Amino acid sequence: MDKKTIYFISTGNSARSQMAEGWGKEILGEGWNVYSAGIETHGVNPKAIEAMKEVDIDISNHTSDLIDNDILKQSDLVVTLCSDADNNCPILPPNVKKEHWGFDDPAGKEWSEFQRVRDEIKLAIEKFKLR
Ligand SMILES: [K+]
Repeated sequence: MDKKTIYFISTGNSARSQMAEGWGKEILGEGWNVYSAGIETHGVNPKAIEAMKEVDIDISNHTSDLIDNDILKQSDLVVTLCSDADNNCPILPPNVKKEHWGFDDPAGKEWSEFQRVRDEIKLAIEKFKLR
């Protein structure tokens, strides 16, 4: 069986979706291709990079990207991480499944908020893998 595709979408492909891609690559790497995008691109949040560094994952090489139609069409699962993404997610192909795993926006907050969200995302992806 060929690897499946999971697409994490958020508001600015800066924190939540970047950490989800980071965790996804490691946790789901054997059976999935992992991508992330945002309704807008704010670049990779510095605190999100620091947060992943604490768990020995480098996401400073990630890119902040807008939603790509080609990736959507080939996605097995699209996961929206916030209301903005969920409400503004472009129309998906009829056969593509979509789920909303909401996480708080750590933007403008202390280091600790990124640590908290980082780990809530980790748990969600770990559970997903064991479905
Ligand atoms: K990306």
